[PDB]
Amino acid sequence: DVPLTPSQFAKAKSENFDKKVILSNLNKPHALLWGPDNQIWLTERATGKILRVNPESGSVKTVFQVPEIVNDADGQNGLLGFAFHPDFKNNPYIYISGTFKNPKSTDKELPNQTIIRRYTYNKSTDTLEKPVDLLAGLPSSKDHQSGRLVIGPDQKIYYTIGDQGRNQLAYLFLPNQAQHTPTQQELNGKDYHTYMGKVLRLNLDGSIPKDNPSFNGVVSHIYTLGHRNPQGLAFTPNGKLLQSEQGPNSDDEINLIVKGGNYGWPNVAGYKDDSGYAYANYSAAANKSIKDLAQNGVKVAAGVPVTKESEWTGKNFVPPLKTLYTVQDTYNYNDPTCGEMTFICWPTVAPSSAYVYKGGKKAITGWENTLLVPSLKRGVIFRIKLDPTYSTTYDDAVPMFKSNNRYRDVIASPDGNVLYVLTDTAGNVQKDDGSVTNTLENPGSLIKFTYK
Amino acid sequence: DVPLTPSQFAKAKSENFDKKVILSNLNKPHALLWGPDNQIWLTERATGKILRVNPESGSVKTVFQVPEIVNDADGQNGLLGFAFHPDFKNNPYIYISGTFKNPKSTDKELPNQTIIRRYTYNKSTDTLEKPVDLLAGLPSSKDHQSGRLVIGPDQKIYYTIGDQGRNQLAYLFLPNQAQHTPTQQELNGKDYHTYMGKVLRLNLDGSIPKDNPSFNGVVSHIYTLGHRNPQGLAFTPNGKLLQSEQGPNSDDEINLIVKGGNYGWPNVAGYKDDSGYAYANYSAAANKSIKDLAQNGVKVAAGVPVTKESEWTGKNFVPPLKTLYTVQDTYNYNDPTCGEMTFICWPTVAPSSAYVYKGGKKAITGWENTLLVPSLKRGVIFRIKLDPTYSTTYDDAVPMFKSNNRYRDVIASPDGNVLYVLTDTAGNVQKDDGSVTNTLENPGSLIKFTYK
Ligand SMILES: O=C(O)c1cc(C(=O)O)c(-c2[nH]c(C(=O)O)cc2C(=O)O)c(C(=O)O)n1
Ligand SMILES: O=C(O)c1cc(C(=O)O)c(-c2[nH]c(C(=O)O)cc2C(=O)O)c(C(=O)O)n1
Ligand SMILES: [Ca+2]
Ligand SMILES: [Ca+2]
Ligand SMILES: [Ca+2]
Ligand SMILES: [Ca+2]
Ligand SMILES: [Ca+2]
Ligand SMILES: [Ca+2]
Ligand SMILES: [Li+]
Repeated sequence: DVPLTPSQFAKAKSENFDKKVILSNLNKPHALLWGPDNQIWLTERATGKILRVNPESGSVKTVFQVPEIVNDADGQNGLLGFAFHPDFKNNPYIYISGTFKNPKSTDKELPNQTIIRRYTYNKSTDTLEKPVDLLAGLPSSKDHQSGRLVIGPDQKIYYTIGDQGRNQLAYLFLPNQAQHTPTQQELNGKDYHTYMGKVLRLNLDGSIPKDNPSFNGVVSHIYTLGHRNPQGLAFTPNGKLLQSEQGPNSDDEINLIVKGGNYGWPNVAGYKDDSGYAYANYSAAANKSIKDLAQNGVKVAAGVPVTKESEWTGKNFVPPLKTLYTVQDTYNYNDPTCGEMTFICWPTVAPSSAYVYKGGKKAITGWENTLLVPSLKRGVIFRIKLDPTYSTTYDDAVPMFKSNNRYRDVIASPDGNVLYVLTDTAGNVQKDDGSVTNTLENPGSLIKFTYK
Repeated sequence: DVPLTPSQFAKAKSENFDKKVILSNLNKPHALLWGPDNQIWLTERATGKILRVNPESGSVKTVFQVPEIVNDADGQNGLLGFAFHPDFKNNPYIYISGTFKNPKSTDKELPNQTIIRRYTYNKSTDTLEKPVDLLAGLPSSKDHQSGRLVIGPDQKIYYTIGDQGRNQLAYLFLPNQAQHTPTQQELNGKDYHTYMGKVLRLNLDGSIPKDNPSFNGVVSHIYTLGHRNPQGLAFTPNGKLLQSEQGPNSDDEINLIVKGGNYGWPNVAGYKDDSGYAYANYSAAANKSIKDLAQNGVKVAAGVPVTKESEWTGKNFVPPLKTLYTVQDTYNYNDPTCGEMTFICWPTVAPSSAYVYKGGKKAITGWENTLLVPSLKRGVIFRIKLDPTYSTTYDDAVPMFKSNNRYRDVIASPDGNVLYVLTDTAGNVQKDDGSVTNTLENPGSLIKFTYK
C-alpha cells in the first residue's frame, strides 16, 4: 500500500471512543492478555514482572517476577513471550520466553540465550511456581527479538523469533540467518543458531512436532522462515494464522502464515517487486569500514554486494497480504522536506503486534473480521478488514487513536466494546504535523478505549 | 512480479516434453475441456462449432454448430462459454455463452447481446438439442468479452463477463461499468447493463442464488466486480476459485475470487501501489476529441481527469495474488530499443485461461498444486505454484513451451503426463529475441506435449 500523509494520520482521532488512562510509567510494558479470571495481565519487558490489573478499579498486583531476566537499557531484549494455556481451568499454565545469560556462550558480544519456559499458576498463593524449560539455547541479541508466543487450535506453541538485527546498525556485518535452516547434526547438538527470523512450532513439552514442515531435508522446530522482526501473531476463528512484521526503511508486512512458507527476508522486503529495496549483504562486503548509506539497499557504498529481489533464487516464497508501505525506487529516504530526522518520514509504521478482533455481545459496528495492528512510529492503531474466510484483506489499513504515543499492544474485552492498549515508556513518534518528537503523551501506559 | 527478459523467455523451451500437433485446421479455437466421455471437446469461436477429439487416435467430429453466432473479424466476440453439467450421466446438459443479435438494441454500434444458454445432449444421435436461454440481454461488444463458464462445487454457474473494452480504443469515451451494480428496478426489467467486468454466479436455470452477495444494497447475479478481461476461471480441489485476467499496458493478474469482493478495475490495476498505472477516465473528459496517449494513464493529454489508485474510495478491494507484471512510474511504454511495435515489450503476458493441474498416476514431478496460465503474447504456458491449501502463490510464474504461438487454453490428461493446448489462428507474438512476429508456427491448432 501507499503511505498515508501526515494530514491523513492527524485526522484519525477516533472521536467515537472515550479514553481513560489506567496506568502510566510502567517499565517497558510489552504484552497484555485478557486473563482466565477476566482481569488484565501484562508484562514488563525490562523487569520480568507479570502484573494483573483490575478492569473496574485499576488496582494492580505484581503476581510474579521472572528471575534473572537480562535487559539492556538500549535493547529490545528481556521478558518477551507470554500466553495462558487455552484450557486454563484444567491446565493452569503460563508460557513465557525471556532473555537469560547463556553460561556456555563463547561470544562475549552475544552472551545471552532465549528460553521458552512454562510456569504453573497457583491460585491459592496467587503466584507462579514450578518452572520448566521447554526450549533453551535459542539466539539472543539486543535487536529484533520478536518473541510473540501463542497456543494454536492444534495445542502447539507458535513462537516468533526475529533475525537478531543482523545486517543493520550494531550487527551490520553479521550474516543474516533468516533464510538458513539447521542440519540434522546441528539439531542433534541442540545448536539453534539458525533459529533466527522464523516462526517456530513446538510441542507443549518443547519437542519437535513430527508433522512440522521439512526444510532442506530436515524437520526442526521451524514452521516458517524468512522473517525480519515479526512481533504480531494471532489465529483467526477459522484456524488461519495472521502476522505482522517490521521491515527496514519500507515494507512492514501483514502476512498469512502457512506451513513451510518462506517469507523472503532478507532477500525480499514486502512484495518481490524490485521497488524501493534491494538486499545489500554487509557480511559479504570487502571490508568492515564500509558505511551503510541507509537508503534501503537502493544506493549503497562501494564494496557491498547487492542482490535485487528478482535475482534471488528462492523456494516457497510467500508475499505479504499488505505492506505498510511500498514505495518507488526513486523514493528519497533522506527526503529533506521533513527535518534533520528523516527516518520519521520513512514509509513504515513499525507494527508492534497483531490482534484478531472477535466481537461479542457489544461488538463494534463494522469491525467484523478485522485485524488490529498497533503502530509505534505513527501513534495509531490500524484496523484492517479481511473477508469472512480470512483469505484476503479488504481495502486499506485504517488508522485510529492518533496520539503522540508508541502503541505496543492491543486487546479487546470479551463484549468487544472496550479496547486495552499498551504504550512504550520511551522512543520517537510522529506528531500531527509530521515531525518527530520523543515526548510521549502517555509513557508506559495501559489505556482503555470505550466505544461511545 | 518483475518482468522476465526476452532471454529468460527464450530459454523456456521445455526439452523434457515431446510435441505433437493433433489438429491444425481449426478456426479460432477457443475453449478446451476434458469431457465426461474421456474425449477432448473444443470450441471454434467464430463458427460456433463444438468439436470432439479422440485423444488416443486424433479422430474428430463436429458435434454441433451453434446457429446465428455473431462474430466480427476484428473482435473477440462469438461462441465463448462452454461447460458440462458435473453429473452429465444423469443430467446431459451443456452450457454455453455466445454473441447473438439483440432485436431490442437501439444502438447500431452495440447491436448484440450475450446469452448464456443450455443444450441437451442426445447420445443416440450425437448432437445438441432443446436450447434454453438461461440469461439473455447481457452486454456484448467486440472487446474484453471474457466469457469463461464453469460450474462450481455448489452446482452454480460462474461466468466471467469483461468490461466490454470501455475506456480504451473504439470504446474510449464510454464510461466503464466494472464498478457499477444494478438497482432493484433494473433487475425487475432484466436490464443487465451493469453486468460488465463481473464474475456472475447463477442458478442452473439462470435465476439469482438466494445467497449471492449484496452490492450497494442489492443482491443480483453479480458475485464479484471490478474486472477488466478475466478469461481464466478454475476451481481448486478444496473449493477455492482461481482466476486470470488481462490488464492494460501492465498488471495482468492472478486472482483469488471471494464472494462479494471488488477487484478494483478500472480504478486499480494490479496492486493499489500507484506504480505504472493511473485511472484516466476519458468518458469524463469534457472534450471528446481528446487523445489517449496510451501510456497507462501515467502520462496523459490535457483534459482527461486522472485518479491515482490510492485516491479511489473503494469497498471490499481485493488485490491480486500475482501480477504479470508490475513496473515503476519511470517505466517507458514507448521504449524505442524494443522495436517499432513497442507494445511487445510492455510488462504484460496477456493470459488467456487458467487451469488447475490435478496430477495423477504419471504426475509431473514438482507440479503439485500448480495453476497453468497460457500466454498469448509471450508464447509460453506459465506454471504457478501454490501452497497445498491454495491460499498463496509460491515463488514466480515459470514459463514453459516457448514458441511463436499464441496459447489460448490448456488442459492435462487424467494421468497428468500429457498437456493439451489450443493456439490462436492469427495475431502477434514475441519471438525468442524479443521482437514481434505475426507468423505463428502452429496457427489454429490442438497440440499435445508428452512428458518423456
Ligand atoms: O521508521 C522505521 O522504519 C522504524 C522505526 C522504529 C521505531 O520504533 O522507532 C523501529 C523500531 N522498532 C522497535 C521495536 O521495539 O519494535 C525499535 C525500533 C528502533 O528503531 O529503535 C523500526 C524497526 O525496528 O524496524 N523501524
Ligand atoms: O501486450 C498486451 O498488454 C496485450 C496484448 C494482447 C494481444 O493478445 O496481442 C491483448 C489482446 N488479448 C486479446 C484476447 O483475445 O484475449 C486480444 C488482444 C489484442 O490486443 O488484440 C491484450 C489485451 O487485450 O489486454 N494486451
Ligand atoms: Ca523499520
Ligand atoms: Ca516478507
Ligand atoms: Ca519489495
Ligand atoms: Ca493488455
Ligand atoms: Ca484487479
Ligand atoms: Ca497498481
Ligand atoms: Li454459427
